[PDB]
Amino acid sequence: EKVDNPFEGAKLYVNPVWSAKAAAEPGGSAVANESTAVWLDRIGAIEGNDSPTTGSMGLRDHLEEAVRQSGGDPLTIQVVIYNLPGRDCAALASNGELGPDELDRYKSEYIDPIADIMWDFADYENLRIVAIIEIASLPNLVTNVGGNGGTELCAYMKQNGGYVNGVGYALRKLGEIPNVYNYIDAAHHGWIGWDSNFGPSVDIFYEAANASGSTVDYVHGFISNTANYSATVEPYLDVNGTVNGQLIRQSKWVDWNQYVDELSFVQDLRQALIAKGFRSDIGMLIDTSRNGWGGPNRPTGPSSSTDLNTYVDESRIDRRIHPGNWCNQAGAGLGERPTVNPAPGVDAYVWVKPPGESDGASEEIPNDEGKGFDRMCDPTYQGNARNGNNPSGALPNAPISGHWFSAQFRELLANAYPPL
Ligand SMILES: OC[C@H]1O[C@@H](O[C@H]2[C@H](O)[C@@H](O)[C@H](O[C@H]3[C@H](O)[C@@H](O)[C@H](O[C@H]4[C@H](O)[C@@H](O)[C@H](O[C@H]5[C@H](O)[C@@H](O)[C@H](O[C@H]6[C@H](O)[C@@H](O)[C@H](O)O[C@@H]6CO)O[C@@H]5CO)O[C@@H]4CO)O[C@@H]3CO)O[C@@H]2CO)[C@H](O)[C@@H](O)[C@@H]1O
Ligand SMILES: [Ca+2]
Repeated sequence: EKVDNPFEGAKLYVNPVWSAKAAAEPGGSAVANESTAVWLDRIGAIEGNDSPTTGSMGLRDHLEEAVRQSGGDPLTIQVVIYNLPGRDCAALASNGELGPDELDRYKSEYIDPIADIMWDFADYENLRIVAIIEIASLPNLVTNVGGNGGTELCAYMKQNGGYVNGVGYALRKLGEIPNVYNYIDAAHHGWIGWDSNFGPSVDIFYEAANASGSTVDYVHGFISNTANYSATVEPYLDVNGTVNGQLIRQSKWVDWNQYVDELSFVQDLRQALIAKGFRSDIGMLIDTSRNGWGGPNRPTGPSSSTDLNTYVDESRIDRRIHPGNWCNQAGAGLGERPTVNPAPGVDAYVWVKPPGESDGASEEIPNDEGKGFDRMCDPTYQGNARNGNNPSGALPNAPISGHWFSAQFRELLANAYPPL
């Protein structure tokens, strides 16, 4: 009874909190009326906590504003569920208020009140709530547990079932509400694109979808690239292709990844997920908030080099030093504006990470959000195995994750692709 694609035929929510921040920047009015997702990054964000990250609007305030904006016609608001126990286990920049052992509190003081509020809007037949479930959670249990280079926190979250059971609980509690559409976060191609990571991620998604009373029928689809920068399409780069009889996959940038962009990744992922037992009508989302890679530095065509790495590096639109460089990435631009069904199997391009909100602080900044100083957000950091022992690529003088970052907003605006 829920619509196939909740973005289809719908007006899109404009978050007034974000809109005001965008409009206050030089040239920011050009994007101030775009739809961005609303993040519930703390228990306090549910009622409203006047924080730097969520401002003066609680969940009810947003849903009332969504109803108002709808005019009685179909409208879609995106709400990010982002407060797992031991959240962001492979990093420090967005660790949170709930520790690894606090699944019970996640259920009773976070998910339950969110569900209670959303239930109150069930009588608005034209309001559609897209619930984006727990960014950078499940994929960590594949890539940052055991072996070398992972974390003890991620190992513990796998061991104690906190991520798997928390996600399942969110899926059931929110998915049983008639106008709620759940999308599971599915990392990005530069995270789980590799053979070693892809299949096990599909397995962990299926596990979570069946945990805490959930089934795959609570899962409307999946979202990739949330708060990341991976290209939607690399127009001048073929992952299967060859340069001078040599595989593109052998390049330092691709480094044996099965994919070089988000679109091919999600399309294949969709097929794998259906094969595993997810609904055949699932649709994918790609967060295009910061992946346009436009401006003067954007390649205008394929390189003419017959050297592999020169061809790859001159031809790629994603200009990062390494695909593992995730924080406040220098030179990034706004991507495609939110768009319904842009490609086969894709429900929408969306702006989930709100442009201008930081990925993390570039230094130690005292806070009560549970957030630490991650050196991947330090411009001077020389990296680690994982990122290929490379400079971080992070913008300097960055505030705490989710806080307003004027410099980043202005560069994103400048480097928008397609052009504004
Ligand atoms: O403003 C709204 C709210 O924002 C919140 O903050 C956000 C924040 O913006 C966001 O940045 C963040 O999420 C990031 C995580 O913190 C971070 O840990 C994660 O890092 C990933 C990385 O993206 C990925 O590329 C990397 O992939 C690795 C992979 O793990 C590894 O297996 C693979 O290994 C291969 C080798 O590279 C290769 O040599 C060999 O041959 O094969 C190997 C495979 O077998 O390598 C790749 C590449 O290095 O993994 C790391 C994880 O370790 O990235 C996330 C973004 O994608 O946190 C929040 C949500 O995103 C605020 O907190 C809130 O207040 C605001 O409201
Ligand atoms: Ca669908």
